Amino acid sequence: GSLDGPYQSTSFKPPSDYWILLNPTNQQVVLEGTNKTDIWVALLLVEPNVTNQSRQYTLFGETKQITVENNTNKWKFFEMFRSSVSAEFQHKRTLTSDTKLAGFLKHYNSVWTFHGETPHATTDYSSTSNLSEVETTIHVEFYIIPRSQESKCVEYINTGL
Ligand SMILES: CC(=O)N[C@H]1[C@H](O[C@H]2[C@@H](O)[C@@H](CO)O[C@@H](O[C@H]3[C@H](O)[C@@H](O)[C@H](O)O[C@@H]3CO)[C@@H]2O)O[C@H](CO)[C@@H](O)[C@@H]1O[C@@H]1O[C@H](CO)[C@H](O)[C@H](O)[C@H]1O[C@@H]1O[C@@H](C)[C@@H](O)[C@@H](O)[C@@H]1O
Repeated sequence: GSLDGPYQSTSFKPPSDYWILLNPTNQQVVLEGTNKTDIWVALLLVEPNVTNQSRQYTLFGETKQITVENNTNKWKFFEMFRSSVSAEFQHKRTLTSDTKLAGFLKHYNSVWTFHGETPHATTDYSSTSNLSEVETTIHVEFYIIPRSQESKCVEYINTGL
């Protein structure tokens, strides 16, 4: 079949009903997304077998010190989240993965991401009253997949390109 992409790293407002399939190599911050009203979401990537490692990540213009741990042989995407500009970032969800792929979707009233552990990763959401204004800074090569082909995106997440 066909897959729309790759697109190079960039900043833009993805249309609703299209998955962004993220394809990092060694980037530390993979994606930043915000509408500046009730959604701030960032995905951090941590390699296998890391214990208590203090690292630096810049999120939405704010350079942060975050200590990370990954005691598995798989990679981990950490989903960092907050609902207002002056709040602390909290670790909201995790995706444990041997494919190194993650996703981002705007649909209906929510932003969707993947969580869990491959090859059985699943989707979950954060709701918003201002979906249309969510802009994503994507730090990696990426692909676009229509929501009508979400099952293909799930396959990629779980077993790879
Ligand atoms: C059950 C389902 O369809 N889940 C999919 C989810 O659907 C959202 C939409 O239906 C949306 C309306 O367009 O409503 C969302 O629910 C709202 C509530 O109505 C609202 O009150 C509350 O405040 O906010 C929630 C969240 O917005 C539905 O959740 O869309 C997801 C994003 O595309 C999609 O991932 C999810 O798909 C299901 O995922 C689970 C595992 O997470 C399983 O794989 C299911 O098999 C899968 O559903 C299947 O694919 C979807 C795309 C659709 O074709 C289904 O018919 C199909 O069974």
